[PDB]
Amino acid sequence: IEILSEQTKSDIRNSKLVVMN
Amino acid sequence: PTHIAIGIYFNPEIAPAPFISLIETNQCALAVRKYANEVGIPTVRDVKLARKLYKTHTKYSFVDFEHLDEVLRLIVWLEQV
Repeated sequence: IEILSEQTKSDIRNSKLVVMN
Repeated sequence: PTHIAIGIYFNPEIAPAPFISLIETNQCALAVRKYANEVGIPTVRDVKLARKLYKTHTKYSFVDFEHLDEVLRLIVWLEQV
């Protein structure tokens, strides 16, 4: 069971942070 | 709407504005949060900023001059610590 695609995983790995509500 | 995730990148050699690397909502947003935490990417809650960026921006774009400092304040705190 994988929810995220490879490109989204990469985008996350390449970020300084994730902002959430 | 219910759940928002905005990825933020930053490199001062390219521009003084932060860069939005992802925008996801609801269930996908929750998966972004879990993965981020699993791979050691800080996840910071700021409900008004999350909404703002979601309502004003498209993915893979720089934060506009108007919201630049509000976003940059998070990066600066994470650097102070």
